[PDB]
Amino acid sequence: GYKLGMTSIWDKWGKLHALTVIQIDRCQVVQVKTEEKDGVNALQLGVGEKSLKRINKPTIGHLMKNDIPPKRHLKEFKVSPDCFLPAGYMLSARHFVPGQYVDIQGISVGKGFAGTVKRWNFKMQDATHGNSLSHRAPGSTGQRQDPGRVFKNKKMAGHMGCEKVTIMDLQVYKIDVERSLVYIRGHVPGKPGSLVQIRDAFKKQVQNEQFLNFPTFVAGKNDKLATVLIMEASKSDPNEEYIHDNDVVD
Amino acid sequence: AIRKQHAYDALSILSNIHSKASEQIAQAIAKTISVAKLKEMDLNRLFIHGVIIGRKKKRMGLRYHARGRFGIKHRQTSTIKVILYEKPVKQLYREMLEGKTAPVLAYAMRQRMVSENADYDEIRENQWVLTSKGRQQRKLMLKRKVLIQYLQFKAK
Amino acid sequence: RRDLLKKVEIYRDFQHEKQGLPNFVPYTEKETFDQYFNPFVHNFEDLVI
Amino acid sequence: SKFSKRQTTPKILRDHRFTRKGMVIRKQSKNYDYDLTNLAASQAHQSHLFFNKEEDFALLKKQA
Amino acid sequence: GGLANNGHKVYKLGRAHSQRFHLIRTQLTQLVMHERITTTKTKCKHLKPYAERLLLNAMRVAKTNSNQSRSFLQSFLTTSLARRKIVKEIAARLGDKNNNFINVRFLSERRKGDKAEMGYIEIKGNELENYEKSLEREQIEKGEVPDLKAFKEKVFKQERDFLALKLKEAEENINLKKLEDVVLLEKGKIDVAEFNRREKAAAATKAFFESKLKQVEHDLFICNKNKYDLIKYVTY
Amino acid sequence: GRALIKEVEQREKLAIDRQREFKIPDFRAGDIIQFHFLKSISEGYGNTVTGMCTARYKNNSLMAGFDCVFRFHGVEVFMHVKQNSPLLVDLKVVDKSYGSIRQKLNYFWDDRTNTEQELKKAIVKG
Amino acid sequence: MVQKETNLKPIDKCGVWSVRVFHLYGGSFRKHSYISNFVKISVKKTRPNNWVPKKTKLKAILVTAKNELKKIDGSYVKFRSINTVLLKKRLTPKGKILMGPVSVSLKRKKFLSSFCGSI
RNA sequence: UACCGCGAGGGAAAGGUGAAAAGAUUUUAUAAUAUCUUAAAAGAACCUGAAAUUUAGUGCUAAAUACAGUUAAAGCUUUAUUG
RNA sequence: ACUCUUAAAUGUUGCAAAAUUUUGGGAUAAAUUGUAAUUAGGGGUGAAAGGCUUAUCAAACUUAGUUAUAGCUGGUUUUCCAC
RNA sequence: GCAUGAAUGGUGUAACGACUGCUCUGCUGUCUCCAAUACUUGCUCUACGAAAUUGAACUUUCCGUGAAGAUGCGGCAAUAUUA
RNA sequence: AACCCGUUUGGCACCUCGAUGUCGGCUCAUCACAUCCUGAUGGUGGACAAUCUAUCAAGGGUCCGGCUGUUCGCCGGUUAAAGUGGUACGUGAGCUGGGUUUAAAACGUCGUGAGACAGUUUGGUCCCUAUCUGUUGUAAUUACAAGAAAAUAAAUAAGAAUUAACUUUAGUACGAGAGGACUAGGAAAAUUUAAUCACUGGUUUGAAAAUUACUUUAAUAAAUAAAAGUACGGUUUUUAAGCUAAAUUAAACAAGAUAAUUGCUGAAUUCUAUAUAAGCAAGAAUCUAACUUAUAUUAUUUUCUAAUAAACUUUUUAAAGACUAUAUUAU
Ligand SMILES: [Mg+2]
Ligand SMILES: [Mg+2]
Ligand SMILES: [Mg+2]
Ligand SMILES: [Mg+2]
Ligand SMILES: [Mg+2]
Ligand SMILES: [Mg+2]
Ligand SMILES: [Mg+2]
Ligand SMILES: [Mg+2]
Ligand SMILES: [Mg+2]
Ligand SMILES: [Mg+2]
Ligand SMILES: [Mg+2]
Ligand SMILES: [Mg+2]
Ligand SMILES: [Mg+2]
Ligand SMILES: [Mg+2]
Ligand SMILES: [Mg+2]
Ligand SMILES: [Mg+2]
Ligand SMILES: [Mg+2]
Ligand SMILES: [Mg+2]
Ligand SMILES: [Mg+2]
Ligand SMILES: [Mg+2]
Ligand SMILES: [Mg+2]
Ligand SMILES: [Mg+2]
Ligand SMILES: [Mg+2]
Ligand SMILES: [Mg+2]
Ligand SMILES: [Mg+2]
Ligand SMILES: [Mg+2]
Ligand SMILES: [Mg+2]
Ligand SMILES: [Mg+2]
Ligand SMILES: [Mg+2]
Ligand SMILES: [Mg+2]
Ligand SMILES: [Mg+2]
Ligand SMILES: [Mg+2]
Ligand SMILES: [Mg+2]
Ligand SMILES: [Mg+2]
Ligand SMILES: [Mg+2]
Ligand SMILES: [Mg+2]
Ligand SMILES: [Mg+2]
Ligand SMILES: [Mg+2]
Ligand SMILES: [Mg+2]
Ligand SMILES: [Mg+2]
Ligand SMILES: [Mg+2]
Ligand SMILES: [Mg+2]
Ligand SMILES: [Mg+2]
Ligand SMILES: [Mg+2]
Ligand SMILES: [Mg+2]
Ligand SMILES: [Mg+2]
Ligand SMILES: [Mg+2]
Ligand SMILES: [Mg+2]
Ligand SMILES: [Mg+2]
Ligand SMILES: [Mg+2]
Ligand SMILES: [Mg+2]
Ligand SMILES: [Mg+2]
Ligand SMILES: [Mg+2]
Ligand SMILES: [Mg+2]
Ligand SMILES: [Mg+2]
Ligand SMILES: [Mg+2]
Ligand SMILES: [Mg+2]
Ligand SMILES: [Mg+2]
Ligand SMILES: [Mg+2]
Ligand SMILES: [Mg+2]
Ligand SMILES: [Mg+2]
Ligand SMILES: [Mg+2]
Ligand SMILES: [Mg+2]
Ligand SMILES: [Mg+2]
Repeated sequence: GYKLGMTSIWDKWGKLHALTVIQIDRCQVVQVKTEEKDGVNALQLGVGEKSLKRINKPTIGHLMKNDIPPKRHLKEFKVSPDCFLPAGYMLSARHFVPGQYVDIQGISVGKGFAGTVKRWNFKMQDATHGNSLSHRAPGSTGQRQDPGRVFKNKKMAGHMGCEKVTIMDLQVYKIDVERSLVYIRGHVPGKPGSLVQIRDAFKKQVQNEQFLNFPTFVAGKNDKLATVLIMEASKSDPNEEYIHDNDVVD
Repeated sequence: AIRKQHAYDALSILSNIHSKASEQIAQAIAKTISVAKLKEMDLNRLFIHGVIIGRKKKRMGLRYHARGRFGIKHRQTSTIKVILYEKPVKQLYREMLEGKTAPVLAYAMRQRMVSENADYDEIRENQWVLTSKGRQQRKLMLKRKVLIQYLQFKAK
Repeated sequence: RRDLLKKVEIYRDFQHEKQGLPNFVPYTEKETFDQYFNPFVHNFEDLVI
Repeated sequence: SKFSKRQTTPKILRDHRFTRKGMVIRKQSKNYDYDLTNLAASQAHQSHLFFNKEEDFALLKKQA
Repeated sequence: GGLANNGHKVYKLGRAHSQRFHLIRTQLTQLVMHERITTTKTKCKHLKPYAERLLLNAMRVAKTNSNQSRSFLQSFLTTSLARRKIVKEIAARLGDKNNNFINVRFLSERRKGDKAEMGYIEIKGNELENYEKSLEREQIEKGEVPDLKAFKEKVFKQERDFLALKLKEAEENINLKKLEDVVLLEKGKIDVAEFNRREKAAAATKAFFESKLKQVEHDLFICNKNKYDLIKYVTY
Repeated sequence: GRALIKEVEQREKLAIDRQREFKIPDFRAGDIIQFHFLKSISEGYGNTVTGMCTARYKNNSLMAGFDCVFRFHGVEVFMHVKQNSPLLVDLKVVDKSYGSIRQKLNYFWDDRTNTEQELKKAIVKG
Repeated sequence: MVQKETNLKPIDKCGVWSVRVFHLYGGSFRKHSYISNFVKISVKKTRPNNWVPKKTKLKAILVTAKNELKKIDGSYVKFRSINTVLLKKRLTPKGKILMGPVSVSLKRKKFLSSFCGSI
């Protein structure tokens, strides 16, 4: 997907839920990979657009087998042989349903040569007590003769950002289809126009068992499908979940 | 940076440094080229052998400091000897027919080809000196013609 | 050392993949001790009740 | 930095050749079988330039 | 296209607010008197937006004397000449234009002292911008200058006429060799196994000269392609 | 991009405003304002308060809001409303202002202590 | 937001006028104490001859705040002063009268019904 | 002597063309080098012109190892191989 | 203003061999200051601190006795053969 | 009163203090807790161009070792090369 | 009484006397286990609860404040607990300099006297641009497999926040009663950490409104109106976009192997014994596998390739950024 931006919406019970927007831009399979020949059971996919004057020749033949247009990124996903898909198959937001908890990969924003405080939330030294040129400095890096050297994975300045990360346990709030979007109840790594690589949560198959259909959503014949769709609100009101009376000091 | 290069190519390689030191050199190669004309040579065949450098003189002074101290600052000059050699015409074409012509020799050949409005026929003849890709054929065509003969022996 | 250890090869199976060399025969058999505790192995005329 | 970020274990215990399954001696043998008949237009004439087992090993054995 | 400040780019130039807006007003009063300035690349590229707005509020004044625009006109210009200059001398020269009044073009050389980039603003219908374009015209027509676009069109056209007669000599040689080799010689005295290699290899010659005849014609359309046309995609 | 995000925020505003039990009037700073703000939807208990609107934010969009100042049980207080929220149930104007005034006042919380009579009376200039 | 050494202004009618904090409940480390959290209190200013004399070590709940008291919809509420309720054993304030309003963001049903009204 | 110091006073650096100036003509977007003077340019702070320092040219040249070397074996090499 | 320099930061091969910036003391008086001149080495002068006496002060600077003395430190230049 | 004490002056004292010690109100980024901004400095290109220092140098971790705390010896190991 | 350790008070006087060091505090850490809490278990003069003792165990965690120059220590208040120690009693080429060891001065005591003190008191100056190692980050050049454009696995390592009120089981078991559980679960909050900027709050030399003094554009034709500069952006106030935390969202259980420890059958030791010698089973906040991120060590797949695959230089722009690199773009 391609992130776009953010919103926030009031739920039934009045709560303001932050929302993050994602737009799948022609997500489409390119290649199936089987364990026998290719060493692993997995797919890759392709999303986006690329003008015909920046394309490379072998990319064409890599795509032109399965008769699909050019793309802008290509990434893999390990899967099981039970849940393969064809080649050229296009994937939709219907692959997810709101209610299940979702993992994300992506690249974070970039700050630059981040100082010492900013990068690990160090504490400052005391300004205005005769302090001489060490207000934000780190201070001691190490000890004397024994060890006699600075250790590794030590805290210092450096490039903070553009780091590949994951964020587990994120909900899907609603869907649009005619405008192929997905809305997530939380934050994601990266300023918009940045790729994002989402999947079901390893960390919990229990909660999302209801909201899960393998290998993906078949349409079913002669049935009316919804273009827009939300989840059910909580069964309880946040304004009414009170503190217990005996939760008191003495 | 300027070694084993054609002389007029050095100046092209050298204007892109954007310095005083660059321009001081090109005044020397442009001298040596002027001597070669005077000595009746073929400037189209004039590669470079060595640019030699050496100190000449140092003029001292003082650079003051805090608390009555002082240092010694030296402005200084240098020397520039240049050497060139014209390859024989035969050795110049032992290279081209393998595909290692200097670009400057082609920049002239391209610029010549336009002043007099040339024709298509003159280009297919002189394509083995005229672009990189055309000069990659010749390194490849030449590798094929020897191999045809290598197989003519390997049968026996 | 490295030049030497570059010339060593190990396998888990009972084979090597090289060709033109022999292979150890594995020993899969297991001794049947059946002649000691079974009349059905012996001939009845050698035995006695 | 690479120099400073390293790990000082012996290579013998980092080595990629050794796996849970086995030791990776040379490589996989690859059957370079190509359908030389169902070719494209601009590669029909130069079909002889393509690898074919049954021809090449005939030649080495012929020359040898 | 900067996310920070409303999509716009900003140049600090080592100058604060008031110390910068004095630089604007001086260069702009100079950008109407002389209507051409040579500066660095960033001072030449920090001032384009201010000037592109400066002339609208002069063109508007010519059509419709507007208090809102003349107030913009007093602020950025200091003198009275420059105020009366552009309303009457410049704005009459342009003739109902809104979009773009001003050029910025860079330079290949750098200064001798600082070795800095350089570049010049010019109001778009300046005299020097016209005089310099007459010289290029005249020299290309009559003088020491190549006129490449004739030399290019010449060469693809000598080529195009040259490929065809090699195609003509191919269809002939295919036919004469085919009819000879298919009729007379299938009677015997040959190997008919290689008969495939006769036509199969000869037709490739046709395809060659025919596939190259695409490139040349595509190299001619592209030389005679108008701005207001589409993009012409090509086989491969 | 972002424009796609707005057109969703616009349709959803229209989906609410055309569905609310009441409508939005044209009020300004300096104008008095009533509203029944709720505590919960499971139980529709709330409070009705008369107050002097000090500011409006994002009028004609989805995060539209405003500010008021009023005196509740004899205690001066400030509150910041999301206009298109569901917890509002009523919104009404008592007294109108008149004349040239600033869009966002803020000198009723800061730099001042107030009485009842200054909060129940609009800004009026001749 | 409340920290050590905040001067407070109670609303319970026990004759006390101004009062200070010196400890915060709810864990090992607290650097701040938000609404509906407990504190300890020394007494600094009183009506004279009051049965709640100076320098008495008491407990209390704090009720109001001058910072933005958030609500779930996005709206928020904000008072001109901080207010507290001085306590005997548990939620059993000294003065039977309470004298003023409360913010709903403290979430205690029985404790709210005692008051006039809550925003 | 220069330079320093308010003052008494202190206190350096720095030689060489050629037998003879014959002190360098002519060509050249400007020859240290051809030509001319001379025994030779020794070319003006110019006899001879070491070392430290430093540039280029041709050879073999790395990819783990170290008071920077020694002893031994194998390999490649400029007609410089004497590496 | 002028004069002195309490407090902090800066600076420390600095703008400066004791300053910059901010702040602060006295400011008709035992005041501040210009010009020219006097007092001179165990003496001068000193609202006294062992301070000042041309960046040098538990006894100046320059020259001289003087190549001061040192049971002390640091150093003592080419080779081979014997004990 | 270990070892106070009367012109080495004892006791007390309004006013004055860039003096030393304690407390209060007000005030506030000193602190909880640190964030954003402007210029300078800095980083890149370009012209010019210092300083103390320095046995040589192709300059690795750990434990052990030992003129007693090892980059250099020993022992298992690390590093494609450099900026 | 037999051994160990090397944190105290000391003995010796081997290294350093040819520019440095002392306790304490701020910032920053790392290690041991002889463990303060959490977790497992045996024993008990162990009914339950609370507690005492011993063993296994280092995963993560371990307070603010008043007086003192102060580690310590007393005190007030709390917490699941407020651990013992090593690292030139860690950390001054990373900060401070309050104490103590210079010069001024004073009291007391000793001393004829100069002056002195393991007594007190006020005051009180050392500096540094980082060559190499080491480290946090960033690239360049090159190599591998024919050459090249892309996507992955494998392997090793690193990393991972602790606690639990309150509540359900249950006022049940236990108990004269008072009181009050093991087990199996849910879970607010505090501290810490990561991603993010739709809302809120702060910021704004970017945009704007109002406005004082002097001057000016430019005016000895007037009048009205506009505009500019200087005064901390002149001052006060509002605010777009971004960054930001005071803001938002959220931080697994289980499975396998084992440590102290529990058990089945059954000999040696003719046993209704013994968890072991054949043999069959259990056992933790740990370790592993899994999960996350990185990586010139090896390998796989896809596709293209010289009558034409590719890559590099330059321009524009950036959501990327010291430089570069990556991204984007033109012919
Ligand atoms: Mg950035
Ligand atoms: Mg923080
Ligand atoms: Mg601090
Ligand atoms: Mg300092
Ligand atoms: Mg500072
Ligand atoms: Mg050590
Ligand atoms: Mg070490
Ligand atoms: Mg020098
Ligand atoms: Mg600058
Ligand atoms: Mg200003
Ligand atoms: Mg509006
Ligand atoms: Mg506000
Ligand atoms: Mg002669
Ligand atoms: Mg001669
Ligand atoms: Mg000489
Ligand atoms: Mg003064
Ligand atoms: Mg005063
Ligand atoms: Mg006075
Ligand atoms: Mg004295
Ligand atoms: Mg003096
Ligand atoms: Mg004397
Ligand atoms: Mg004598
Ligand atoms: Mg003597
Ligand atoms: Mg006495
Ligand atoms: Mg006395
Ligand atoms: Mg007496
Ligand atoms: Mg006295
Ligand atoms: Mg007295
Ligand atoms: Mg007295
Ligand atoms: Mg007195
Ligand atoms: Mg005083
Ligand atoms: Mg006292
Ligand atoms: Mg924080
Ligand atoms: Mg090395
Ligand atoms: Mg050691
Ligand atoms: Mg040895
Ligand atoms: Mg070693
Ligand atoms: Mg000794
Ligand atoms: Mg020592
Ligand atoms: Mg000595
Ligand atoms: Mg030394
Ligand atoms: Mg233990
Ligand atoms: Mg620990
Ligand atoms: Mg763990
Ligand atoms: Mg105090
Ligand atoms: Mg104190
Ligand atoms: Mg305590
Ligand atoms: Mg020490
Ligand atoms: Mg220490
Ligand atoms: Mg140190
Ligand atoms: Mg006496
Ligand atoms: Mg003082
Ligand atoms: Mg360095
Ligand atoms: Mg080193
Ligand atoms: Mg963060
Ligand atoms: Mg935001
Ligand atoms: Mg705001
Ligand atoms: Mg402002
Ligand atoms: Mg103004
Ligand atoms: Mg001024
Ligand atoms: Mg903002
Ligand atoms: Mg188990
Ligand atoms: Mg038995
Ligand atoms: Mg038993």
